[PDB]
Amino acid sequence: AYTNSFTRGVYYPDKVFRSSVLHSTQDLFLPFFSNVTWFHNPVLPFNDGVYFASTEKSNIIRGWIFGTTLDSKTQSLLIVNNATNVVIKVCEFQFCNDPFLGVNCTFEYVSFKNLREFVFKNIDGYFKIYSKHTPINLVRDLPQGFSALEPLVDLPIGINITRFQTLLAAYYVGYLQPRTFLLKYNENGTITDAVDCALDPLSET
Amino acid sequence: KCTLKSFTVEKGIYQTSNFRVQPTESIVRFPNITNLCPFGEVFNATRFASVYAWNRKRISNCVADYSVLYNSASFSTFKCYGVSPTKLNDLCFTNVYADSFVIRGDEVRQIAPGQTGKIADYNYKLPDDFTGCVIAWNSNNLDSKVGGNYNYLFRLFRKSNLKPFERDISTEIYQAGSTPCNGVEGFNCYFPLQSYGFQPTNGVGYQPYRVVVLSFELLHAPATVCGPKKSTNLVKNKCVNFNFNGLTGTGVLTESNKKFLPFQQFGRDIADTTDAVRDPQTLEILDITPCSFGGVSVITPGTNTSNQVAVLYQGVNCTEVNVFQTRAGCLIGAEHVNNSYECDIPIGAGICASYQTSQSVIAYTMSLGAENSVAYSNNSIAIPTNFTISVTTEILPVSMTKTSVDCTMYICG
Amino acid sequence: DSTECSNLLLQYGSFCTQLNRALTGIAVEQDKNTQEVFAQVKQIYKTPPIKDFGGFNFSQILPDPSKSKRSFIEDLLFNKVTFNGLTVLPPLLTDEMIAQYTSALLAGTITSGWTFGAGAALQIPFAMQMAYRFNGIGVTQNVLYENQKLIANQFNSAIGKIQDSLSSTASALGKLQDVVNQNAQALNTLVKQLSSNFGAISSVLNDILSRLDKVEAEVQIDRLITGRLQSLQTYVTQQLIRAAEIRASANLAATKMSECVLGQSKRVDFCGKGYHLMSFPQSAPHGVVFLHVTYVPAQEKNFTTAPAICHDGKAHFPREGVFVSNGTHWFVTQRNFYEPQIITTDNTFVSGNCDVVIGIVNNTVYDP
Amino acid sequence: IDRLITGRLQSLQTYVTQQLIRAAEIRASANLAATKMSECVLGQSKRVDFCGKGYHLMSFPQSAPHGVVFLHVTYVPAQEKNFTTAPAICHDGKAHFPR
Amino acid sequence: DSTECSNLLLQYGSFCTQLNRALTGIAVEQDKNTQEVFAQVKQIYKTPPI
Ligand SMILES: *[C@@H]1O[C@H](CO)[C@@H](O[C@@H]2O[C@H](CO)[C@@H](O)[C@H](O)[C@H]2NC(C)=O)[C@H](O)[C@H]1NC(C)=O
Ligand SMILES: *[C@@H]1O[C@H](CO)[C@@H](O)[C@H](O)[C@H]1NC(C)=O
Ligand SMILES: *[C@@H]1O[C@H](CO)[C@@H](O)[C@H](O)[C@H]1NC(C)=O
Ligand SMILES: *[C@@H]1O[C@H](CO)[C@@H](O)[C@H](O)[C@H]1NC(C)=O
Ligand SMILES: *[C@@H]1O[C@H](CO)[C@@H](O)[C@H](O)[C@H]1NC(C)=O
Ligand SMILES: *[C@@H]1O[C@H](CO)[C@@H](O)[C@H](O)[C@H]1NC(C)=O
Ligand SMILES: *[C@@H]1O[C@H](CO)[C@@H](O)[C@H](O)[C@H]1NC(C)=O
Ligand SMILES: *[C@@H]1O[C@H](CO)[C@@H](O)[C@H](O)[C@H]1NC(C)=O
Ligand SMILES: *[C@@H]1O[C@H](CO)[C@@H](O)[C@H](O)[C@H]1NC(C)=O
Ligand SMILES: *[C@@H]1O[C@H](CO)[C@@H](O)[C@H](O)[C@H]1NC(C)=O
Ligand SMILES: *[C@@H]1O[C@H](CO)[C@@H](O)[C@H](O)[C@H]1NC(C)=O
Ligand SMILES: *[C@@H]1O[C@H](CO)[C@@H](O)[C@H](O)[C@H]1NC(C)=O
Repeated sequence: AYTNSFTRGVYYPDKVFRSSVLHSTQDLFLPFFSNVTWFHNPVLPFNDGVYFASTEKSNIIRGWIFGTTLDSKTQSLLIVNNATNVVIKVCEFQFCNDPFLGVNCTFEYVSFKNLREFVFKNIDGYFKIYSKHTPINLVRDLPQGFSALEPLVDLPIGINITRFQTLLAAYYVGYLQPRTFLLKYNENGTITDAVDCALDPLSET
Repeated sequence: KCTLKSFTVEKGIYQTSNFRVQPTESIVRFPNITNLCPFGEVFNATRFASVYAWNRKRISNCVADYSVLYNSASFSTFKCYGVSPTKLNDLCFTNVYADSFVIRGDEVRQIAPGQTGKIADYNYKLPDDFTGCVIAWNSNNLDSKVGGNYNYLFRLFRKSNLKPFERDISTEIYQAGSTPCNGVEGFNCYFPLQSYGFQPTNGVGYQPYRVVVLSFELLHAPATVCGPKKSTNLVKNKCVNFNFNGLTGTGVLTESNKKFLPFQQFGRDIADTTDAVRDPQTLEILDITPCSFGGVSVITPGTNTSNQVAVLYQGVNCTEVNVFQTRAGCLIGAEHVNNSYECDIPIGAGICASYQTSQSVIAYTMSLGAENSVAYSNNSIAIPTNFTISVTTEILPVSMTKTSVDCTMYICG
Repeated sequence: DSTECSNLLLQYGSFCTQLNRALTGIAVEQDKNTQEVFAQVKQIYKTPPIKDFGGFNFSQILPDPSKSKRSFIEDLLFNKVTFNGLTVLPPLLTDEMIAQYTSALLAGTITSGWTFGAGAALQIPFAMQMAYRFNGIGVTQNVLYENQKLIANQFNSAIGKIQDSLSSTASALGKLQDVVNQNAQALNTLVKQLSSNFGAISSVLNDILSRLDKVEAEVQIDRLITGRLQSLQTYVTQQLIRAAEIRASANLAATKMSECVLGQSKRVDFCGKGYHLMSFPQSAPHGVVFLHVTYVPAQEKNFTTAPAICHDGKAHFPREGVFVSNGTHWFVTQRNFYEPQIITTDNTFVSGNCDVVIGIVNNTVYDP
Repeated sequence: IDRLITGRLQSLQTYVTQQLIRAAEIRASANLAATKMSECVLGQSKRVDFCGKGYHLMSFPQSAPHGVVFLHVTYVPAQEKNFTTAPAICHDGKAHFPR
Repeated sequence: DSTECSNLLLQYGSFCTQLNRALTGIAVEQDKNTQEVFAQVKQIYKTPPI
């Protein structure tokens, strides 16, 4: 199944305050009105980076795995919500080939009603995670609107990543691509709107 | 005179220089010094390794004061290779490997890049291009025991010499004879592991010494280990040279109303110039103002008439530099006058200056002309009863001097 | 303030001195441009305490002492138009001095006509000044004195529409706003060019010096020096070309000050469309606004006409005016306003006889 | 030598550019001086302040190095008296206006 | 149309935008210059048949 992404998947590109101003940036972004895969947990490509979101009232998603194999042969990233903490581990895990969660290593770290949104990207040896939470009033698609994702963590991991999988009532996957965006910063220095400059001739204008 | 390349100066206002306030001091700020590397075990542990079985810590995602390794008198020798011991606190690395063992005091000189000897051949080998440092100290107080501490051992022979960082703890029988040993002693077949038996009364070459070797690398994976960061006190309202988290600049720091979001660190202006910062320890937001600067202009009557001058510091507040503030800048050596005259030398923002009555440079608000109520009413007219023929002179430029340049003669010739 | 860069910049010699000499010549010219428009008045004329101007209502355009003492329309104009070693210098004349000049130009114009430009301001009643400005366009002055309340109401109503227009479009003030926008875009471009590499390792000058050995850093800095010096030469050349365009516009504004405000221009479409009566200056940010007052003819009728009339074999021509007929009777009118006069020997003059002229008509000429 | 060529060629391009911009300024002044020759030496201008202050009578050219000088002769009124005035006068119930 | 040269020309920043902006201002001025001269008439007047 597939759905339209609308104007979603924007994140703060840098840790800089700007206010009551428009700023133009090139980065990996989810293109506006792009086409995104919908699921009601297969291994998927990661490409340049992933936008991931779930529409929820029951907290069924519990983590992710990222790497090349996600299994024993070579190093990989495991991310799990342990309910008291987010936990991140970077290891050649002996963990399951068809994994589920319910009732050596080089790095480690410890921390429908809702749309929970995340961006994962891996550039110059750093792994970036961005996120947002919002209440929602729609089930059938990602709800039309705007909300910029703030950076959660920014990790010195250095690994080659090419594929990923979910650990776990429905979720969406979209792919980042190199794009130029024009971002609107309000007086509080929050991103409040954006233009995808490659979408259409008015957006180029 | 030196600006104009002349000994005679005509009446005017001349920009001769630029004024610029200098930074009063330098400031440096980084986050609270935290997350010490696990060396708190490495130099204090009760247990330690036999040299045939050397113990490695892997050091990552941390900082430490690497100067303590030679600033502290606790260590009997310190050595460094590729790196310099005084430089260590400025450096960063992807990993560091901290390799540790006990040896007798005569063996200590073998612990260097690419060496040969009973340790380097059979117990612990360093590569020829090693980058890092060695800590070594007498441990007769830690590793010796009455009747001998037999828990410490070395390998006396090996079938092949160790490769760099090879770690052979195996009970392999060494072969010197033409017959294979098959895992048991025999004709020139020897069990090669030997105990030191360290005693408190040993001579210094037979006393135990502890060693730690700190082995450095920077990879395709980013740095995770660094030396410590300094942090000065913070000074507001003075012009200073500054560094926040490696963002360098110079200017005046002032308290500000700007509410950055919790992840934001810097503020930027419309033209991408940094206009504010978060302090990395006490998380206030400071505005940055440029360190004060402007042109310097000398206001002079002609040197045919006086050698007195006034000086204008353009756009400068007189606090930063008779002395008189004008909206054009701080004006020095000119007398402020309450009269107004035609503009002689133009200063700016309605102010002019002249040389006048013991005579000095004066500065005044310019006069636009004499004030006049025209005697208007609905039935009054004025008519001229007489005239004057006037002859005005108008001068207009019409041509330049005609120039030619042979560009090949000018450039080359 | 990099000392390593400062020593390299000395190799280029006079370039940095002549950029400042060029921008200084541009800066001095902006004060001359302003002086030549507004400082055309010898004395600061002021308007009488009571406004007995024949029903013409100068109040939107004269100073308001409740406010800089700008007029009401000058306050609309000032509301509508809206550090890397770079500095902005104040003008010589303040916005309050520019408004004292437009106040004096306007007060002299209202109380004395054209006379304050040619000598001393000679007072004249405003309805008598307008009667002369009607004669200046070839309309007889009795046309003003017979229509004075209508003419004053049309003027007062037309000034009222200037408040409405200035409160409800940007399309006219776009000329002054574009001069503000071009100078702001030029300085933004000059500042953004500090972030460029020009093929150097970095755009940040301390980040070159702190990460390279002396001879290598020197080669990287010389690329920043070359590109930043070319970035200044491009800005200063573009400001020189733009200053020549502003000087042409300031010389035109100084000419409309003399010929439209201090005079009554006979030049077609120089002081607005229609036959020019007078105009008033108002100050604006970086500019001047002229309120050009013109007579426009408005309700024409067709008539039959003849070049001459034939009387006692004599051909008669009008001294001023044109012969016209309503179909049955012949009259002479002034040319720009229908006012038929009976044809007489003092409305007209003779030349030769009726056989010569193409299209002459037979008529009586009354001899008083 | 290529560093000298680069800098001397940029130095000479700067000179020619500023002489082109200065020649345009001198041409505007020569076009004005040619217009004052026609409208004030060959004529009598009715344009206010085009040829001196006061009402223009005539003007005379004198040559100067790289330029022209106009001696502009003007009538300036000098010694005014105040009078009462009226727009028109009655006579036989008709209004009269000054011709 | 070389991609290798284009990524070197990006290192010179605003120079190539302001050259195109200068020539576009000159181009729009030529149509203004033409309408200042010829468009001085409000209605397209015609001469009679005779
Ligand atoms: C042309 O104008 C004359 C103006 O004198 C008109 O003739 C007058 O008409 C009025 C009545 O409309 C009479 O009271 C006058 O006695 C007439 N004067 C004369 C001299 O006869 C004439 O009617 C107009 N013709 C047209 C076709 O409009
Ligand atoms: C989304 O992807 C599917 C892939 O089969 C395609 O059929 C569909 O047309 C796409 N929709 C849009 C809007 O591109
Ligand atoms: C800007 O920030 C202040 C302080 O948090 C807040 O009161 C205000 O409502 C914010 N304004 C907007 C437009 O978000
Ligand atoms: C750093 O230390 C000071 C003094 O102990 C403390 O006030 C401050 O809260 C610490 N920094 C942070 C980021 O909490
Ligand atoms: C700066 O100048 C203003 C007047 O322009 C003056 O009031 C102020 O006291 C000066 N600044 C300081 C720090 O004194
Ligand atoms: C000059 O003006 C100031 C402020 O109005 C006043 O205090 C001072 O007494 C005046 N001095 C003279 C000599 O007029
Ligand atoms: C009379 O004329 C003179 C000269 O123009 C003028 O100064 C004076 O003000 C006039 N008289 C009155 C009563 O205003
Ligand atoms: C007019 O002025 C001249 C001096 O310019 C004087 O000699 C002459 O007497 C004056 N005539 C009258 C009528 O005032
Ligand atoms: C002139 O116009 C103003 C409004 O512009 C009005 O208030 C005033 O009554 C009018 N008449 C006079 C004589 O001022
Ligand atoms: C009469 O005058 C009007 C107004 O100028 C004009 O439009 C009309 O063409 C004229 N009559 C004829 C028959 O042409
Ligand atoms: C005017 O034109 C008509 C034809 O339209 C002609 O008969 C007549 O002779 C002409 N008259 C003059 C004065 O040219
Ligand atoms: C005009 O009058 C003369 C003398 O009465 C006569 O000869 C001539 O034919 C007349 N012309 C016209 C056009 O009626």
